[PDB]
Amino acid sequence: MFEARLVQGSLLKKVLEAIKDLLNEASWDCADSGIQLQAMDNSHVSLVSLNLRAKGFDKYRCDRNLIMGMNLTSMSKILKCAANDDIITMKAQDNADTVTFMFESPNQEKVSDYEMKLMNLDQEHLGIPETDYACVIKLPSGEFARICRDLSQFGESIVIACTKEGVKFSAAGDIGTANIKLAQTSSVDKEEEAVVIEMQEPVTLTFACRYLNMFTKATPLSPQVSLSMSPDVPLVVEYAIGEIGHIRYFLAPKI
Repeated sequence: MFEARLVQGSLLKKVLEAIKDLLNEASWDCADSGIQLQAMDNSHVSLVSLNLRAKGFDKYRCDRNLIMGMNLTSMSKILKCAANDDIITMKAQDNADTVTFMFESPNQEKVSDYEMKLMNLDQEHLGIPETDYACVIKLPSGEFARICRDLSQFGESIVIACTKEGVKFSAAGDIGTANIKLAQTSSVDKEEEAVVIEMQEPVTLTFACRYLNMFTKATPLSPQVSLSMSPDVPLVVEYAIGEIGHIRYFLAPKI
């Protein structure tokens, strides 16, 4: 069968939040190193890619191989029934028509068990045409978040411009023009505090806003986030899921 058992249930839930509003139905691929999730959002613009590795679960086990076709909203109700010390455990038979999550408690003895129904899908693994991007920004995830939320009240679009020393976010509305600017981190300190740019040649791109705002759902997962940018190639917002893997959001520029 399949029995992936994470010590810190919270994690999975967080991940649900990071997707939930983007994708309304996903197939979790299970194999010997772990689960992997590939989907193109409701409106087919952004792309989610999720990895979760065997070594990170307290107990991993995929004998055979599973495309689990879980609907995400339903799954979100279920996780939402967990607590934050709750031991999740997805479980499934080989061609299981159902996946079971089963929550235990560390300092209690209630034992939840929710079985949800699995769906069939086609799975369109468009690759991540791997490039070495022109500019890698690392920055505080909650900073990036505060930024994205703020600048949405002006434009529908965000201009992200990096140079060797700083990154700049900019928005123009029928209301006002707005410019937020981060300089780079003197003395490479705590990542909650650290802006660090590896800068080959300057990049300046426009992105849509609702999408940044949804990618920033993933903010709790890591206190850091990392925008990799090159011209004409999509943009990668990458949150580390903290030692178990990570989630990448892919978005195309405009203009």
